[PDB]
Amino acid sequence: RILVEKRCWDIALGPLKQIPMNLFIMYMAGNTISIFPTMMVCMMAWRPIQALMAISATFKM
Amino acid sequence: NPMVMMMVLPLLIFVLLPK
Amino acid sequence: PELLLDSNIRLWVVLPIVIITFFVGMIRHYVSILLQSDKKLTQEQVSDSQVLIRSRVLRENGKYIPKQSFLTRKYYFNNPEDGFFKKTKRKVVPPSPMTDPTMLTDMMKGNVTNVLPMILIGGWINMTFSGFVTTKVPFPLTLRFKPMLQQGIELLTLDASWVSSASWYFLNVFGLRSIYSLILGQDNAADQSRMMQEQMTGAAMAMPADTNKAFKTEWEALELTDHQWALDDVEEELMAKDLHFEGMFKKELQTSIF
Amino acid sequence: AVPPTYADLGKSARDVFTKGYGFGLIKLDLKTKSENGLEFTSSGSANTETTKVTGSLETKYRWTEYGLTFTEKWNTDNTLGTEITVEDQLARGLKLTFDSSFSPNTGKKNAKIKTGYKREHINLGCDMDFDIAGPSIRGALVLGYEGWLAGYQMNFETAKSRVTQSNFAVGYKTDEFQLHTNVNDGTEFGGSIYQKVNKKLETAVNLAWTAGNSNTRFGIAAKYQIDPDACFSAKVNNSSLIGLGYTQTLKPGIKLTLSALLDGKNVNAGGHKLGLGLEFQA
Amino acid sequence: PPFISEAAVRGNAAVLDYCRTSVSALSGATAGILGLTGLYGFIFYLLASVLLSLLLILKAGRRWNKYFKSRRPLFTGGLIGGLFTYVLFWTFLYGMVHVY
Amino acid sequence: APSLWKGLVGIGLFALAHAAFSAAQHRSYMRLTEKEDESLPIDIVLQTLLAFAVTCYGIVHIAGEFKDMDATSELKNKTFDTLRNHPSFYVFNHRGRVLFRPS
Repeated sequence: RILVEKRCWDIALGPLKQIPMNLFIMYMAGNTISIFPTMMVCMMAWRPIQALMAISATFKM
Repeated sequence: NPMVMMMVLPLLIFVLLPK
Repeated sequence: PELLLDSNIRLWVVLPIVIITFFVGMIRHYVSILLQSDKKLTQEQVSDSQVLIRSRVLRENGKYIPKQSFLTRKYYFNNPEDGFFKKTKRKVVPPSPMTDPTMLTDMMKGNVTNVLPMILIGGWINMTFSGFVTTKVPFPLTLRFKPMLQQGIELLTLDASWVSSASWYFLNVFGLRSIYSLILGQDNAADQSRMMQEQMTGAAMAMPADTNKAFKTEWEALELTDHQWALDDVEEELMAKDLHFEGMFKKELQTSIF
Repeated sequence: AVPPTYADLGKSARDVFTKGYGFGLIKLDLKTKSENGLEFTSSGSANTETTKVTGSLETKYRWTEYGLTFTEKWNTDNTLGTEITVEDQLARGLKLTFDSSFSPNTGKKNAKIKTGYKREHINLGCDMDFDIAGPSIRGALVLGYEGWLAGYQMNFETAKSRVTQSNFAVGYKTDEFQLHTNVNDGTEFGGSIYQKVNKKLETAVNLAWTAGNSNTRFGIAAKYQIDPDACFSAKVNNSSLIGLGYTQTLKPGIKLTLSALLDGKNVNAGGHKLGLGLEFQA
Repeated sequence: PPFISEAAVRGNAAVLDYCRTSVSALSGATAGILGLTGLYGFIFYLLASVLLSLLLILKAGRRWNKYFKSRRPLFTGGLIGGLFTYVLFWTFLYGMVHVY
Repeated sequence: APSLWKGLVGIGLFALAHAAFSAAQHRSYMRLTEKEDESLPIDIVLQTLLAFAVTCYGIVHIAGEFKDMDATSELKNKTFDTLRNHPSFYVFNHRGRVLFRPS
């Protein structure tokens, strides 16, 4: 159970480390209002929300 | 044009077939 | 409601654009079906796949099986003297994924860069009609979207509700996204946005990238699993009632013999 | 077989001069390879002297089903670029390249067609540039037999006049000795030599001469890898320019490069140009 | 409940989504024909979705346990994409009639 | 029964289109007259809602499948006699063949 707990402790750390690269690409988009940066930002927060909609199942798992 | 040039490759490929 | 428009601009812009995007999506779906090519499958890989399926089925359905035969299966798979997975070894390809790099790659790859081809179509459509007003959106909008929304009309007093043909077609793309599947089915590949992205059920489900490593992983997974004979509980049916066999026996009279 | 092309001819010496140091600029590149065919590259260049931020997202689609390659790039000045490459479609060594550039914010379009024929010892290439200013046609043909190689490049423009730009490049390329002399319209005279003593020692010498003002400039560069992960680069110019670079692999994919260009004198006038580089590969 | 067939579940989900998208498409046309404000339009869309869900529950009625294991997908399902396709047909006939 | 539902859906759609045309004519008249910020008649609005509710009733009835969840019920009638024969292995050696050979 120790190595299983170690694997389960690290899979839940991936979303936290997925923030800095999104920060880098957001700083990369700049402040130019255009279709591409707007669409990049629109799905940037959609993924955490869509992963937040089913936290109960993975929490039970 | 970005679109006219993306059709010229299929046009040439389809022209080279009967030839 | 203001800006009285002509009746000739609605019959020459709206309907053409709608039909254009509809048939573009349909053509993309049909061409995607046409371009699909089969992948060669070698007999050894096929056998590896079938052995994997057999072991996975043993893992899933192992309760309704005799204990003696279950242990015989598990020994045949493990077999410390010879071992089927231990001896049988094929060629190995040098890998490259790494823990931190792949953990990051899971997000880096994504589907971020799949919008550009639709932007090209929108740019061509907007290039065709320079100064045009297609429709207005009832939803109130902020003035910071007007540059992206209008993009060709020199008006600073006008509201951002009145949209151009570019955003009209852009919203038309996702409007029929769930409508395309209505006529085709659950598995639809007419998405105009994801043009280059391959969306399919997937030829050759089984992908043994490293046959030996998968063999070892299944070898340890089959060693971990226990045995619990779900047949040993037969007393639940013992004290019960039999009324469903009275059930359609009534409804089995009504049908005659052809 | 497959003789070197004009651009690749001598590219070893320039790459030795080019790769290794980026002082005055900050290098930040991330490359990612997927399982099926997807390639993603995100590179970011940062300048401390001019305080400028530059970058390009490059997406590569390698399709071996028909030999098609789809490339899409995006810069920071709202410039969009697409590229289609087709190789070995119906001929033996024919390569067709289509590059298009369009801007969504403003309106600007540019077109480029590349064509390449590769054979046993004959190399043909034709680039047609389509722009509002004026279409241009540029042709490069390379011929060699065993080690003796010579290439010819010509540039022609229909907009102005009968303008023709001539290029004659003659070289000797072998296993460890690579010499190449480039001549531009009998005006520019460049000579590059590059050699490798061992699997760790690399030396390169560059010479430049002109017939107009008789300007001569020479520079020497040395590249030596101490270990498979540690490498060192040094370059010295004709007048006083010295540059030192050092590269080391820190994590199994992570690599750190440091570059320093020194221009110092003895009359109380000196300057340092430093640069850091870091890349990730997955 | 011990053994479940994926084909029947897939068919049930497909049928559910098909009716959800068709009702949403018609709800868009009705709102575009009438013409309202954003708040009222969104409220009307929600009301139409609730009515569709109630009719869908009424369709099953008894022996629903065999058909659907739970009721969460029946209530909350296809609410965003359905709204995405409903907004299109709302403004499609809105400006076609009024503006034009 | 399905044909009746399809016809009802079509009739409702036609009524909805007619209501749309009536509303368009009303707005075209309104644009003629200055001011007069009035709403469309409630009768045609109610007809529109009636056409909307009728078309949403058959749209659910047209596609009703609702297959059984349990996997045992479809094989509850199937007999082992049919399963015994397989389409892969078929031996063409039977007395019926020589009995039907003359005729």
